[PDB]
Amino acid sequence: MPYNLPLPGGVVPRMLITILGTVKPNANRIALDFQRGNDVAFHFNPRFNENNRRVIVCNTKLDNNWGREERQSVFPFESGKPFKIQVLVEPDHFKVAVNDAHLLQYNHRVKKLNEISKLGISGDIDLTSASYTMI
Repeated sequence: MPYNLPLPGGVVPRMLITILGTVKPNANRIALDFQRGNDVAFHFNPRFNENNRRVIVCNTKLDNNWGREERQSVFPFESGKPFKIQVLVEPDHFKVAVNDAHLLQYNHRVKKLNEISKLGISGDIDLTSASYTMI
């Protein structure tokens, strides 16, 4: 359920990425994957139903293996509703806000941000736009 947003020059501090769209009806998941070669530097994964609980799972994949998951229960998404995801890149973490409200922070595990060349956007959503700017 994939679209790739190329990031020429890679990820860099002050980069602000915005993803606008609408969650599909009866959604099961959404996923944003910042990729560095074969690795996934930052996986942002809202799960609409994990054992009857909503949860946002964040993680990193190195050497074909997922690491320690960071889980957040605050879940602002809703099936059939429009959403806005903003990811602000800082030197020490990815700062994520949904619908103009801070949601979570993910400390960098993959350190060479310049090598993170693209953001994969997938899941049960109708993607309107994916873009970025420098603040």
